[PDB]
Amino acid sequence: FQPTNGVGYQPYRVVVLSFELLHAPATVCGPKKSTNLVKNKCVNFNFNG
Amino acid sequence: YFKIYSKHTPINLVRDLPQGFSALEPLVDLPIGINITRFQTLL
Repeated sequence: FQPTNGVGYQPYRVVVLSFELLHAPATVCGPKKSTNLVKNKCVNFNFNG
Repeated sequence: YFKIYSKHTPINLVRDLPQGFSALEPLVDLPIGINITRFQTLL
């Protein structure tokens, strides 16, 4: 690899993420962001589980 | 799931377990998957 090489021949760092599910509890989870909560009003809610 | 519950209390007795009631709260819930068979203590 040289700095003067063509961009087609320049070095590129590659990372391949694979997600493996087995016969075991799922332990890697996403962020799962939340929203604001409102009181004294009929709401359909989704708490932790 | 590997549940580990615990509880602490004072005691004044040596030769046997104390008679009485007390509940044990949950402390650890390990998300592992190692089918256990045996164990051992370390003192």
